[PDB]
Amino acid sequence: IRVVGSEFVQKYIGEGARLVREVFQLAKEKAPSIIFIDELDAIAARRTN
Amino acid sequence: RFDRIIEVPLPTFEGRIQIFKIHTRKMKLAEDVDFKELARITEGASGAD
Amino acid sequence: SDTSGDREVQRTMMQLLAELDGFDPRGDVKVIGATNRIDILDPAILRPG
Amino acid sequence: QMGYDRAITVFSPDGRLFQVEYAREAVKRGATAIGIKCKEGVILIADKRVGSKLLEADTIEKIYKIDEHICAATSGLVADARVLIDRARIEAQINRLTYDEPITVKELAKKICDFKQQYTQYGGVRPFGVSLLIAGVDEVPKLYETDPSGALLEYKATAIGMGRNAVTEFFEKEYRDDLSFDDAMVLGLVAMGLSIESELVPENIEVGYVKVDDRTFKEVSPEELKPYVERANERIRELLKK
Amino acid sequence: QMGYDRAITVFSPDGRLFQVEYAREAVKRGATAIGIKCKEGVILIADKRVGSKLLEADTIEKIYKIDEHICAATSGLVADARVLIDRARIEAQINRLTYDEPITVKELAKKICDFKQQYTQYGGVRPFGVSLLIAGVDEVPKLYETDPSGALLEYKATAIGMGRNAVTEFFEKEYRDDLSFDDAMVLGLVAMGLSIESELVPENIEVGYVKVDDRTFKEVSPEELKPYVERANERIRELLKK
Amino acid sequence: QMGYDRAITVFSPDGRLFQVEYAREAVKRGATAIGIKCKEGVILIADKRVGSKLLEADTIEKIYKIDEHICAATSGLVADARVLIDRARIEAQINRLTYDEPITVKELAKKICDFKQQYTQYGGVRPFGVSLLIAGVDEVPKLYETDPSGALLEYKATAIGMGRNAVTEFFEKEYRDDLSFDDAMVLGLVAMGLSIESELVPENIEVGYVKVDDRTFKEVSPEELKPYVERANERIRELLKK
Amino acid sequence: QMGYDRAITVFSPDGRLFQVEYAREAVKRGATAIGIKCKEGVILIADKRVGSKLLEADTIEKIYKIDEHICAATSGLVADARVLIDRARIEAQINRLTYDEPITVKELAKKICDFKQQYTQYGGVRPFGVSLLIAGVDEVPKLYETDPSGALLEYKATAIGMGRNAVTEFFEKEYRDDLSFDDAMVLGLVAMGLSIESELVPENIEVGYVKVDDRTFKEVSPEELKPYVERANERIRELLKK
Amino acid sequence: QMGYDRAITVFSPDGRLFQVEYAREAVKRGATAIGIKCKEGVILIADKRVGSKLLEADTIEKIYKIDEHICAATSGLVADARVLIDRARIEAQINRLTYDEPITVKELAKKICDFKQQYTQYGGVRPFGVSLLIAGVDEVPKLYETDPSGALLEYKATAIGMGRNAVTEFFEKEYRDDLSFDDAMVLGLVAMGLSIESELVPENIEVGYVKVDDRTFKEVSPEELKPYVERANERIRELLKK
Amino acid sequence: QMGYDRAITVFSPDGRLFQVEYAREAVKRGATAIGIKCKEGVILIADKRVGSKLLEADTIEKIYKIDEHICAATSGLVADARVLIDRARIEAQINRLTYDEPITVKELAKKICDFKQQYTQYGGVRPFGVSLLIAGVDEVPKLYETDPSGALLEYKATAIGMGRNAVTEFFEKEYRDDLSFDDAMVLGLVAMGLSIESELVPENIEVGYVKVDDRTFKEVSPEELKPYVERANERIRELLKK
Amino acid sequence: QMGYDRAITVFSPDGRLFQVEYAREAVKRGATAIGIKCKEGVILIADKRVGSKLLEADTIEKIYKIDEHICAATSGLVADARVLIDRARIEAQINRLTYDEPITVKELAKKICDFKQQYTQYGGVRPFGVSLLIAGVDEVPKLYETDPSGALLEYKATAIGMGRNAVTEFFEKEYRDDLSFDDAMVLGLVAMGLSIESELVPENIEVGYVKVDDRTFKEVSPEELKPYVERANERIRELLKK
Repeated sequence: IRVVGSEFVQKYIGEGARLVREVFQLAKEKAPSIIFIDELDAIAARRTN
Repeated sequence: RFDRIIEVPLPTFEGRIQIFKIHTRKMKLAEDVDFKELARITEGASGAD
Repeated sequence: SDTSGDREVQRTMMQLLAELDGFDPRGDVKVIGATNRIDILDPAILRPG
Repeated sequence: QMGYDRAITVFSPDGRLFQVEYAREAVKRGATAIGIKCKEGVILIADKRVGSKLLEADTIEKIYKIDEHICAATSGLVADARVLIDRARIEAQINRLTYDEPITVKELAKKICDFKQQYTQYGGVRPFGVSLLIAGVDEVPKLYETDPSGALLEYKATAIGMGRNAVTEFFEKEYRDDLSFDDAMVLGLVAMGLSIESELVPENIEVGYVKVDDRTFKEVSPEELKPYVERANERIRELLKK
Repeated sequence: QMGYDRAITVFSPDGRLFQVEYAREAVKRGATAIGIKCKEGVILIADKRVGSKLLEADTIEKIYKIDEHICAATSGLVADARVLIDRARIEAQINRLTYDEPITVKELAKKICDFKQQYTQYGGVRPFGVSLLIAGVDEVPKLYETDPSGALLEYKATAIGMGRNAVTEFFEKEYRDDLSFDDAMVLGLVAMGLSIESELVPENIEVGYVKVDDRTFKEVSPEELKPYVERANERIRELLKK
Repeated sequence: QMGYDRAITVFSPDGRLFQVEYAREAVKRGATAIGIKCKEGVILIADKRVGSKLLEADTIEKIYKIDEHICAATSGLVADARVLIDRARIEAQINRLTYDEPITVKELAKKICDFKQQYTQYGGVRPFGVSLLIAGVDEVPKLYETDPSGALLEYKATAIGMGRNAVTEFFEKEYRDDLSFDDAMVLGLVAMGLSIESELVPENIEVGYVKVDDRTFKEVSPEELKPYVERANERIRELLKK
Repeated sequence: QMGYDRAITVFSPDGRLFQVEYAREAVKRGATAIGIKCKEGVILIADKRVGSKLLEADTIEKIYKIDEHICAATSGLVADARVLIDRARIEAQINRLTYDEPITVKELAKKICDFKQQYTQYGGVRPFGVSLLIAGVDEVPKLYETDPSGALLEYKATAIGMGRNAVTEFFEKEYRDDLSFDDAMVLGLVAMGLSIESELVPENIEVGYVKVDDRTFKEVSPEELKPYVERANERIRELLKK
Repeated sequence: QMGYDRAITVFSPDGRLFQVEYAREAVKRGATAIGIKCKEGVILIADKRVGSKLLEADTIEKIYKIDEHICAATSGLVADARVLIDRARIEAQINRLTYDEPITVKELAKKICDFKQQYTQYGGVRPFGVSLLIAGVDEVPKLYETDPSGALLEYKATAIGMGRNAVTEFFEKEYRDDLSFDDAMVLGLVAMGLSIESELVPENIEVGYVKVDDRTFKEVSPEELKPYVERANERIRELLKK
Repeated sequence: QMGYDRAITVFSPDGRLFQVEYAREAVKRGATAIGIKCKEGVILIADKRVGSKLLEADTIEKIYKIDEHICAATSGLVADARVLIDRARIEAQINRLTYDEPITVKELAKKICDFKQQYTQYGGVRPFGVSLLIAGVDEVPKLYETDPSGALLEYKATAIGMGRNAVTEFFEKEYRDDLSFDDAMVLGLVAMGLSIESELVPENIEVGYVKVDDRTFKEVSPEELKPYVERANERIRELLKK
Repeated sequence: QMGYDRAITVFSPDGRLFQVEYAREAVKRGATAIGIKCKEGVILIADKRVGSKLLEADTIEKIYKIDEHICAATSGLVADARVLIDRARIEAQINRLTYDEPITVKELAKKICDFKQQYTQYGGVRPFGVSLLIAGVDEVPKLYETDPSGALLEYKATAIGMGRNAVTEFFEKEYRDDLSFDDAMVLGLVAMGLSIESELVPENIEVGYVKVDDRTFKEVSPEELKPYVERANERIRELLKK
């Protein structure tokens, strides 16, 4: 399952989360399953103070 | 697509004198109305005003 | 989805993509196209697949 | 670009000071002052016009001698001008004190800019938000523009303030490098009238000048402005009413 | 919102210091003070309806002596006013000291403007939120306004404080330049009465004035105030009616 | 936000300085003190009741002798009081050093006021959150109150501190300029008595005065104090029926 | 968050310098010390419980000689104590030089209060977060508490630090102003036990005193303090049963 | 980024002083100044086109004479340029005062680099956001580039500013260190030609050079300059078709 | 703590100063250094271990001679420590200058605490981020610890640094006051062995001491070192079998 | 983390200072400089590789002479170097002034790290962010790394710049305490070639050295580099076949 990374994050958010739960659900329902998750640099973050 | 890009900005001092002329036509009487002094006072106004 | 508007657009979006893949490993129906702005939209047509 | 423009010390990420840019919009919140330099000396005219007749215009000054052969006009705060012109007067006199020779127009503008430069480095101080036009005749007429950045530019005709853009549009067309006193005074008056959008009266213009063949500052009197103001007004009306 | 009102060192990109414009609005929360210039003297009228009954008659009492031909009213921070009014006395006596000449009003106002600009340019300190009316007779009667910024303006009738906007309009109609001492004195009283929205009595103003002939500060006595009050109240009554 | 209140070098958008405006309320947090003027001199009364059994009944003091013929009260921080009155005393004795003349009641409060004005303009330091009441007889009695800004207001009877609201209402009806020394003294004790909601005891309150015959500061032992407190207390019982 | 505890110069809206009540808390967290004023002398008792036994059991010091007739005990940072005591000891020795007089407890108190108020007022340097107890006999026994802001409060008996609260209630009941030297000492030792919730040991207390008839400072030696402790343990145990 | 580029007192994770490098970006935005060294001397070529035609086209100017064998051209602010070049002049005469030798190019570049670094290292003040080319022949041809950083890089052909990109790339191919005096001159003109993306006119450029044979700065007049401009132009048109 | 840790001028709501607590953590970044006092002298053992075999083990050293009978060790910054201890040499010498006396170890500790305290008060500067161990003999052995705040604690078996936590634990159990110079020497080598969690050799550790019989500083040559470590090793192995 | 790298005065929660760590990141960012010590001298080699063939082959310069037998070479900001080495030279001369002795590498290192630390301490100045490897012969060869922190460390052989890690992993294997002088300088060419990963010519490295046997600093020419350069290259080629 190829999960797009562009679609992840918005300027105010809710749909970006929908696609995580969705492919998570789909993966369980149909195990074995390999969810390619590009890209962990549009949802990876660093902290700030 | 919309080939001539026409600025109609807020009318000039002369251009305002002419707008008062359009009005005067449908108005009845006036002889001491000085159109120019009217334009001068009404600096940066449009036809509607 | 919000049902009438979204389901139709989502469906037709898929139906486009599906068709262009499945009649070409090699030329049969060559598919040509265009888009005005491709960064105002999230990947669908801008997928490498 | 927030926070890199809220300091003086801080260059933009783009590189340029945008603080100084903003002290240069502060000029334009003043009133136009135009100088035009001619083959015969140098003429400085300024908008003496003020917001009510409670204020007397004549006393509101816009245009000062700095030496007896250099005059300057301001645009920007009145407040900052008082200091700068008292600096400029001190500096010309300081030149005559250790040399006995009246200051070069270039050198007065320079020294003014250097003063201003120092007040635009340090973080605990606000730079001089004004600009002067420095116009004199040393041996040759010069007509300088000091900038609140602290930069200097020589001109053949120039403006500062709100009227800056229009006056440029006027002299691009009508200046020539062979004009007489008389032509220059007319052209300097016409250019201002477009800016304020109004026909001139000597109770709203101030004109001072320094001639090559004299080299003493003089102010064109309300009486003696009149023949020029007839000629200037006719052109101003012809442009501002088609 | 912006760093532009949050420092006094930063010009807005609008080319305005908002700190100076909030020092500006420090003056308007002071009680009214009005100045009237006549050709026969120059007249400063100032509130003394300030406070309760638990407060003295002569409670501030704004029209402090600066020199022997110079008085000045104030509006703004009563604190910051005292130091500027004190600095005004010293600067005046300095003029007397270093030259032996009576203090030019024009130069005194210039010298307050430069002193107030030290606190404007520097950011480690703050410029006073007081407007003073510098008036006196050095050789001819004069009336100026010195701003929080420390900017020189010539006036011939003005107001400062909360009464200001009303009084500007009143003089745009009433003020004249063909004006006698008694009439002037009556006229400005008229104007004060609009400000306080109420009739005058000689116990809620102090009026100082500087004559030409005499060339000295004198305070008007309550008994002496009284006829001027009576004449003035006629117009107050009419104009606070619709 | 709002404020524009983290420095004094930044004016708030209302034309105030919040920093000075919070320091005027820091007086109200402090102990009450009451001033009352009569024509046989001016009595200054200060609350010496602070603490309970853990604190000594004599806590310093709060009604300091500043000069020989001048005393002042304090309200606001105990800490800020300590330093201000050191300087005040120095200045009062310094006037005699250089002139050999009694310092004027009006002028000593002015020079106290100038020290805090200084602290209103420099940003490196906070203004003192303290108010002194300046009571004396220069040769007629005068009562002033000094403010955290460095503001100066002439009073004739006043309260400061906790009792700020209370005593003003109380003096609207009660106060008059023909009370005797004794009726006025007693009226001062009632007024503190409303402030604290309690009957007084001469052992935990300190009273000083400068009379007109003497023109010299004196202080009232608790033994002398008893009859006044007694006359005062009847009216305080009358208050606390409501 | 606040921004009023960013710095001292910033008052809160509450009319409070928020950063100096936080210097106040600095005192509370440190170990306790009690001064007990009688008419037969003054007693000073202060912590030595501190650390374990990897420390010296005669770790130095809470009981500082200031002069030979004045002693002090501290809570808060003993960094800030180390410098504050250095300045206090020198401040006192200056008085003896330029007057040849022992300084009085009260006059000393004013000078160190003034010293603390310098850092309190300035913004570029933090205040002290330490309290000082100054107990002496100058010519009568006298006891002050010096606050971190430089404020002066005279006590009958006082403690500061951790155990303050326990002492306040305890002394509220038993302490009298007419106590003996023996009584007052034993009692403050009872009080010191309660503060740390344990029996005393003479290795966990350092104790000094200034006597009326001796006029000298002397520190009570561990085994000369031991019979006092021994009669005090009885009471401490009695009160820790409950 | 953020914050590692908004202050002078930081360092980024990369370890770059972006504050200094955005004052290198202020050089970078206007305008081309070229140095080209040869075995017969060193030639410093610079723009003299600035703005419209209302500014004079034979002054303002980048090439200041600094000594009688030293010249520099500038890029970046006109405000930094005047103060810095005056300083450079002074530094040249400091070596002459104290040693009575002509200054060397190496030592001068060392001094004006330290001048700039002093401001860099300190906080609360920006560095001069200018770059120069220091060209001279003492007894050895030298061409240097001094950075807004306070750094020193030796060159034999360079350009700073807007033209940097084009002129590095031209000189990557063309340059050989075996040029003649003439060959270097045309080649440097050809190079400035490409940078503004136009054919060069002798009336918008200035050339200075310091010869090996004479060992003087000589300042090249528009008349002598023009022959070399004719030789370059053929080159320039060929390479703007390519 | 979150905005009250961005400067040293702050106090936190805990009563703690988090900027000083972060400086104390600087000390634990560096290595352990341990001191012991026994009745025959005081013992200083410094870690001298190299982090790479390309270093030379004679500059990560802690031991510094300060007087002919006072040495001290360090943990914290290296940088801060060398300046801190060059000062402590100057203070010690400065006492010899004016008294002709070598400095008591108690007095020297009090002086350098007071020096470190001025770096904590000022907001222009960060504290010294170091703690010291000052070990000397004045007449009888003394061992004191400085904290990075400038506070003073007398100790009698002690450590600072990372291994401090384990050395405390170690001397809790093991250390008694019945130990000889030799017996105390071995215990400090064992306390260093615990903390690095391996066996020692005498080229990664350095011993200095001050004895009371010799009343001098000596430094233990590598030659005199081997037997102490050889005994220690016997016992360091036992804790690596727990 | 943000706000523990916005000041140099702010210690982080970990005891680290991320500013100072970012100044060490500045040293790694730059060009490489390697120092090698042997018993017959200490040989110091620095990268002379240029960005273009438009830069003069020797760019001024990578190895300074500080004393007569003391050199240092550079890695990190080249800006900071100018002032930092200038200061270092004056100090090496000052010791010759005041003792008439060549300074020792300890004490020159010491002055310079003390000078560093002072500007790490202050928040109004940021420290030098360059590391120099100071080499010289005292009684024995010495090689020191002065860190941007303000720490000195002595090395047997070392590296700094971008190539640092590569040359620390290299000398761990190869470096021994038997290396000859000629084989030492060669071993440092091998190192140098590893860092840039390109072969060496004598036109992209600069070697000076310090001989014991001469007891003087000498500067090795390219001509006299040539044999050493070929020898090292055979080995450089083998490391790039691995």
